[PDB]
Amino acid sequence: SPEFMNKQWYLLANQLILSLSKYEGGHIFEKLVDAKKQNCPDYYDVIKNPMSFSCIKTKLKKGQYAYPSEFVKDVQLIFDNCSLYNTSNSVVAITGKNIETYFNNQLIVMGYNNFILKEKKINDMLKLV
Ligand SMILES: Cc1[nH]c(-c2cccc(N)c2)c2c1C(=O)CCCC2
Repeated sequence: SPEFMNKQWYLLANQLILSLSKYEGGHIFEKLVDAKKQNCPDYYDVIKNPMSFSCIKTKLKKGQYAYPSEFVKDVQLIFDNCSLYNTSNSVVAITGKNIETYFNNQLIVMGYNNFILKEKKINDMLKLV
């Protein structure tokens, strides 16, 4: 059931974004960076597509993800901004790498990746039909 499936992976995404918020070090990605208060004034000169857990929660609450991959793309964007801005040996970069690993392993345990595969196959059915 295509609508039933949409409900399923929305529930998985909500559970996963919550697990990230509570994983060790998750708080530094919960909200968009306040550049002046965190002593990083150049942050938005470098990061032109900012993203945080709270942004993703808002898009989930508003039904703004159409496909399972779009949620993963937004979470991955957090980790890419983290590794771009912070040097590889910094606490923040290490923390971001650790949470990234967790997220990708949750995609496996929760079976979220199966929904991304079904999303691609449906897109191929439609392209034939
Ligand atoms: C995504 C990110 N979060 C936080 C942060 C936020 C709240 C408290 C603390 N302690 C750190 C940072 C960050 C960066 O990569 C840019 C450098 C600033 C640090």
